[PDB]
Amino acid sequence: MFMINILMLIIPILLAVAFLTLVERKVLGYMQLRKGPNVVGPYGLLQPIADAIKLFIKEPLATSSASMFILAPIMALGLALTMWIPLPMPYPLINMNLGVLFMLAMSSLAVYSILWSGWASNSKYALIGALRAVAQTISYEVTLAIILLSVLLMSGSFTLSTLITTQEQMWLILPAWPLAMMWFISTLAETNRAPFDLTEGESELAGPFALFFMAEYANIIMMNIFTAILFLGTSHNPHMPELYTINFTIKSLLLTMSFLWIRASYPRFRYDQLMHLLWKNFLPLTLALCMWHVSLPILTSGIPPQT
Amino acid sequence: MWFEVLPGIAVMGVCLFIPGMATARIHRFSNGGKEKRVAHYPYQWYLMERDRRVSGVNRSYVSKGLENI
Amino acid sequence: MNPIIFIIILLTIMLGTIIVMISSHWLLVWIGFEMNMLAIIPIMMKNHNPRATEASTKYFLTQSTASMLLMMAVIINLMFSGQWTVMKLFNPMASMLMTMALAMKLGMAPFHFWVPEVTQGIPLSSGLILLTWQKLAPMSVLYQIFPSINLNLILTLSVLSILIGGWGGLNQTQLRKIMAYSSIAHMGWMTAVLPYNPTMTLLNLIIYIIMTSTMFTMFMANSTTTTLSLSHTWNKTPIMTVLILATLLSMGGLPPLSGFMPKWMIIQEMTKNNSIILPTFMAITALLNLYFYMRLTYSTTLTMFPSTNNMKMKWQFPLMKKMTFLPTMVVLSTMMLPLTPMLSVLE
Amino acid sequence: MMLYIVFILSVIFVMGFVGFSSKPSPIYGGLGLIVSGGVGCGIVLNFGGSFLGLMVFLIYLGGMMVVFGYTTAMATEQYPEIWLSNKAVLGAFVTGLLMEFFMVYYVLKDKEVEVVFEFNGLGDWVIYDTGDSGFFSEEAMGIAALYSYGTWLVIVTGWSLLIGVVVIMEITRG
Amino acid sequence: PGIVELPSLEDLKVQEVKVSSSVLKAAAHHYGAQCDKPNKEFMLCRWEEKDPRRCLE
Amino acid sequence: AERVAAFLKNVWAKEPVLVASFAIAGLAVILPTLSPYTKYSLMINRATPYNYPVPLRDDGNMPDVPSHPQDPQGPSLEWLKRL
Amino acid sequence: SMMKWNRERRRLQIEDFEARIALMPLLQAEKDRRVLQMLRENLEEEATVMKDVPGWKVGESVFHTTRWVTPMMGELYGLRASEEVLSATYGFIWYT
Amino acid sequence: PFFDVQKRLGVDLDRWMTIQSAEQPHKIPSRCHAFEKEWIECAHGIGSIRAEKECKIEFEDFRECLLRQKTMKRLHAIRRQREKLIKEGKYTPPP
Amino acid sequence: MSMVYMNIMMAFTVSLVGLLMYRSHLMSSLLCLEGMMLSLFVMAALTILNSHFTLASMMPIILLVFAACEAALGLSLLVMVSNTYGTDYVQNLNLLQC
Amino acid sequence: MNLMLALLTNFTLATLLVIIAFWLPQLNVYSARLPFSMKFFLVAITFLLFDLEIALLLPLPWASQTANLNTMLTMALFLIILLAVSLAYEWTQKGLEWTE
Ligand SMILES: CCCCCCCCCCCCO[C@@H]1O[C@H](CO)[C@@H](O[C@H]2O[C@H](CO)[C@@H](O)[C@H](O)[C@H]2O)[C@H](O)[C@H]1O
Ligand SMILES: CCCCCCCCCCCCO[C@@H]1O[C@H](CO)[C@@H](O[C@H]2O[C@H](CO)[C@@H](O)[C@H](O)[C@H]2O)[C@H](O)[C@H]1O
Ligand SMILES: CCCCCCCCCCCCO[C@@H]1O[C@H](CO)[C@@H](O[C@H]2O[C@H](CO)[C@@H](O)[C@H](O)[C@H]2O)[C@H](O)[C@H]1O
Ligand SMILES: CCCCCCCCCCCCO[C@@H]1O[C@H](CO)[C@@H](O[C@H]2O[C@H](CO)[C@@H](O)[C@H](O)[C@H]2O)[C@H](O)[C@H]1O
Ligand SMILES: N=C(N)NC(=N)NCCc1ccc(I)c(Cl)c1
Repeated sequence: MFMINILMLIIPILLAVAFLTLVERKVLGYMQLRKGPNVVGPYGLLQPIADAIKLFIKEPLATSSASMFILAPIMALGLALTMWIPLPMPYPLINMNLGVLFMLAMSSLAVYSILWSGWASNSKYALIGALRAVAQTISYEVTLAIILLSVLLMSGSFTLSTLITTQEQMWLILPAWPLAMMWFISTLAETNRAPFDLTEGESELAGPFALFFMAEYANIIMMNIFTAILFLGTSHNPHMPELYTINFTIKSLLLTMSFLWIRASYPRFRYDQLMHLLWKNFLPLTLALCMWHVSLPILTSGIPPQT
Repeated sequence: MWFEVLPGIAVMGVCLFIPGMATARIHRFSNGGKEKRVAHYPYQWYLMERDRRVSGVNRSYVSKGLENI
Repeated sequence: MNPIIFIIILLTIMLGTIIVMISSHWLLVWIGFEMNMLAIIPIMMKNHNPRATEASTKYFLTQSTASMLLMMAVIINLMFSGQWTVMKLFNPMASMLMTMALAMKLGMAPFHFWVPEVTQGIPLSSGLILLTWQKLAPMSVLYQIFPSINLNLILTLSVLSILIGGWGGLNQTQLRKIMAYSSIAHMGWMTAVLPYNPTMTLLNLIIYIIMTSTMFTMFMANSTTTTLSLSHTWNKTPIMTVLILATLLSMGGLPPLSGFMPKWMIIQEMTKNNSIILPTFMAITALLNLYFYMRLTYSTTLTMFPSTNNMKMKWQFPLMKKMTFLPTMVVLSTMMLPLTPMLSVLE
Repeated sequence: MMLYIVFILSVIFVMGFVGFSSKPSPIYGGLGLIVSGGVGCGIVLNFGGSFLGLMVFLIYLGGMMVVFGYTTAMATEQYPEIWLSNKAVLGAFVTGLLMEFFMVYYVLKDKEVEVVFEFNGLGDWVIYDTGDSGFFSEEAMGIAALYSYGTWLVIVTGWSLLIGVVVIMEITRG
Repeated sequence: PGIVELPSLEDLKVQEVKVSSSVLKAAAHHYGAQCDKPNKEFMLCRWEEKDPRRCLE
Repeated sequence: AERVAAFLKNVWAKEPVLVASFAIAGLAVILPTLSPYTKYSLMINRATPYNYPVPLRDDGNMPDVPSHPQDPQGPSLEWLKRL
Repeated sequence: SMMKWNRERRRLQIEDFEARIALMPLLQAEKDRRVLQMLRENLEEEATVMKDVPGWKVGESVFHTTRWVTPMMGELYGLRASEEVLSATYGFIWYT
Repeated sequence: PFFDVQKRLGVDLDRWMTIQSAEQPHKIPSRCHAFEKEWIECAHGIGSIRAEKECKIEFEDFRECLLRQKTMKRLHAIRRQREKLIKEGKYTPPP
Repeated sequence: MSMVYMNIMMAFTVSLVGLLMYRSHLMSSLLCLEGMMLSLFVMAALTILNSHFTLASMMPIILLVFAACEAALGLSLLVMVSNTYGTDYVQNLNLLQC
Repeated sequence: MNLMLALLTNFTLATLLVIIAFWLPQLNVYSARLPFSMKFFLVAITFLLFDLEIALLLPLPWASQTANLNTMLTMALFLIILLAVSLAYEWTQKGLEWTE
């Protein structure tokens, strides 16, 4: 029974990633006064399938270390799917008492796939590009962890389903919209999304490729699902759980679509400029707001329950 | 037109609806039609293990009421 | 270094030591060593050269290894007693590991190899801290765990240090290496008496620190790091040569000078315990140190070495180094023997 | 059997240690330490150390070991030497691997063993606590107490981290 | 060292409350009000004797 | 004072992010001491019964100790209900 | 709004915790008998199994004190089936 | 401590975590709390030289609770004997 | 002792022997130093958790924090060595022989 | 068991996808220092030191449940302020600059 449940999560995640590539292309297209894919299947609905087949029968074009060349994509894709197993939608696949910490711990491991693939590139210049990407990723891990802790001081625990209870009456975006703003931007920078897509930017100044792409786009969906739960909590009715799933899916779709919207709207940061955005802007505010959110429940007598 | 973007969004939305809807219905099927019991702390695990013994069939989700008194 | 940062780093070195000395919990003792080691590395590196980087790295590896062994002893002690109180350990394997860890930190033979190399590679002021202040924290732990220390292990460490320290100094012309090997020998006296009377350990430690500080301060006043450089002192600061002579004879343990006192009292305590062969062997072996102290006095004060013409330019300028506490330290280093009974304050 | 899960994890723990302790290329040594870190978390998890187990992942693996690999790629090795191609590494790896297997064989055969010291071999489950029905995590209560009982621990720890920043900036300025 | 004294299997027998935890949770608040006295007498015994064998009655 | 206001306008123009950070951090340090509600945080935390309330052996000289949970003696949470 | 809801959540936690406190004497009474029954059952089998071991005294304490000592896991489930032991040892840690 | 500043000032810097029978959050007791308490109370104020000999019974009991070596050894004996008899078919275990 | 302590104690010994038997890379010896910490963290956590020493639950975290800070210092020394010679080889750190 | 199954499924699937991704029918018959930059090293180290302070703050949601709130709030703010001081020191010592 449990193995069926795992597959009813793994398979839809990969299908959702496939069709996000179509949605991204069509949303970007219409914001650019054009259409995007509309020939390969009606309204382009077969475009992800054609792309997927094409990439997997392409020539799989020497690695500096075979073990790490293969480890990096397995790590990326395996970790990406793992981040989904504690998500309450409304019931998690695995109900963890410390689910928020688990997601923080697993996400911190994702930078190894960047590091390992840079080592296996066998090229001095690709290793340097990987190290620049790693420095960006760990920099924005700092604010994400501190922002998350600030929010949990209103929730009371590290259990993800408690965020639902915390937002029974009101979305956490209202008491914490300054944190929501930096959290949202931090996720963009964390996933190397525009205007923080410096790996693809700086770089230009088959199956293995597809696998890394699936991992990244799964992370994009997951981060926006996490954002919906963290700040736009949906109400759970235990006798009609599908009502929660519909409302929570719509919010996650809209948050994901706003990632595309933002890509279509702005130029790119310089590397040093996105480092200053973190170390000189977000981190000072995040630290001050962390002190504020430690004090606020105490001074209002609004400390949440431990359980 | 922009509403030709919807079919791809609909497929994506149905793909993301399946995990949550499947988990909830699998939980009811496996737990006698009720929510799966949450036991994050030793006290809740102790009650669940006592429920298993009291059930008479080794299922913590099979409940005995005043009929057993 | 920024002067304010240098002060804060010096205070952190002191704070780490103080934490070790006031702690009743083994974790806080370990933290004190960690904090102390973190703050001392920047003053080993401050002159930025390959020799100072090698010394800082050799020092880091030794102290980090010793701190890991210390934490092992603490955790083994917790497993077999269920408590963290700083006192006798409750497991002989834990006692050996902590004794070995503290011997490594003090640079006792045969864990001594780093002391001459690290001292040579760092500035005089940093060597002054390394060979004096840094002995305080490990010795204060040994002061509290000595009931559970293996007697054979500690006395073997002491005897080896007195031999290695004495022999190692015979081959040295670098003043920092002479002080390093001198330090190793003096540590052996401190630990040899610890099983019998820890008070005498404190007496030896305090007096050693005073004479060691005096010598380093006098080397710093003249910027002398080699024997031959020190041999030019007579033709610049004749008073300094006399002070160096008196202090070296004191570190040699010659009566009627202060440095006789710790050797005198250690021999007494060991004989009260029917230890006769060991104190006699130690006293005779300490003649090795006297030999290479006397060698320095010959080239510094009791003979006049050749000079250089440019030295005349130095005659026209005064000493501007701080020489802080030097007049007090030199008088304590040489003239304290008549006050020996004052050691009871350390009881 | 799953009743020996902690022991099985501990066996894997040792093999990972023999991995990097024989010191292949630091790229592979770093990999061996990461696998041992994950397995070490699993051992801690099975003793009720949920928060402690996840700190190894978050801090030891996601923080310290990431910085180790970052530094290795930048200042030590950029291309790993083929694993076990060196004779001493292969000999040290084989020597440690055989010692572990001989330990594991005997403890499982006799349900005890004396490797210098006496170790029981019935399974670590036997020493576990038999009564637990509190409404909280004891590990969480103990860790949370850092802010009520451990004022002095917070002060010295926080101070040391600030000095860590100051010291490292001094070291590297050169 | 001596022998751990244990009560016989018969001295432990009693009629069980074989209802599930949701039944107990539902009745808990009235149960605490109604059965307070024998319950508190038992808990005093346990915390004073520190021995389950001494509070079987 | 006027020099204080001129300094604040300058930083507000050039570094509004840092000005906001310091203002928020200052409020976090100060407001708990000025808030009339901070005292209830102490009381609510203490009123949460994590472990069992072990009863006292009645020696006949405890008029302030309730005999039954529903007796009047003992702490009341009526202040918490109205909160 | 967050202050009001969290205050209500604290009142709801207290009510939940007081339900546990009401039931704790009953659960404690059951836990005592279950533990003693298991120990007594382990004692019957020891008398049979260690009947002809020279010097063995059945049910002898390993502690000098006569104070009651809480048994560890191997003392209660020492001779029981592996499935029950696994649930008693790792069931809570492994639960979802 | 080498310098007992804590006692001189009355400040508790680290004594609170030195033993497991000290005060704990929510009165959560350690498994060997009663054994540690007995040993500490036996040895209090007489000095470690005397306590090593006179509180040996309390300390041996406490060490048994800590590491459970004798208990595990006894269980090893009973299990080993039971396997022998079952291997010889002389014993059938009850349900 | 319990069976797990055998392997955890063995792991520390393996890493200690690894640390004391240097090869060439200074980084390799730093990894053994952090392996020693890891085995210490696990052994301390197991003892503290099993004994239900509640307040000691924070100790492994403190050990982890301080040991990570020590490792950061060690890594800084390694890069300074690497900047001087172009490698982290310990055979280059032999100037203080004389 | 469930979490172990989930992890094994996720990574086992990832391995399989990599497998077929590398082997499909083709139909054909015929250790120096990497141009070391000190600034990127200091970013990693700074991340590490801030990550260790975050480790110390993670317990805060549980710590707020204490009755010793006076001590707990003072220590929580003290830790965060010291984190801010660390950032302020790095900032004013040009540790956050990418020029030169
Ligand atoms: C997602 C599931 C998809 C299932 C689809 C199953 C279809 C299986 C049949 C695949 C046929 C692929 O067809 C073949 O692919 C390889 C990909 O390198 C191409 O390339 C191959 O041939 C050329 C020469 O022609 C070689 O130089 C090259 O090294 C080799 O890779 C071929 O030019 C193409 O003819
Ligand atoms: C080098 C740094 C220089 C700065 C030195 C600063 C030292 C600060 C010392 C802090 C500890 C002060 O002293 C200690 O404080 C805390 C409250 O604050 C008290 O602790 C109190 O709260 C906890 C919770 O139960 C328990 O420790 C105890 O129950 C209670 O006494 C201690 O009883 C008191 O002894
Ligand atoms: C330098 C090596 C560095 C790696 C260290 C590796 C970890 C070492 C683990 C040590 C833990 C075992 O420590 C050892 O355990 C046994 C178990 O009873 C103790 O007991 C043993 O000696 C005493 C002697 O009176 C008695 O208990 C008994 O004869 C015997 O069992 C030892 O007194 C203790 O020294
Ligand atoms: C660089 C070092 C920086 C260190 C920064 C430390 C800043 C600390 C600022 C606030 C510290 C005290 O903050 C707050 O003050 C008020 C003063 O009435 C205390 O008092 C309040 O709560 C207590 C409960 O304990 C009530 O009994 C009291 O009636 C109530 O007024 C709070 O308990 C405390 O939470
Ligand atoms: N970036 C875009 N949105 N367009 C785009 N060309 N994406 C990449 C195409 C792609 C990659 C993997 C898979 I599986 C699929 Cl189905 C499609």
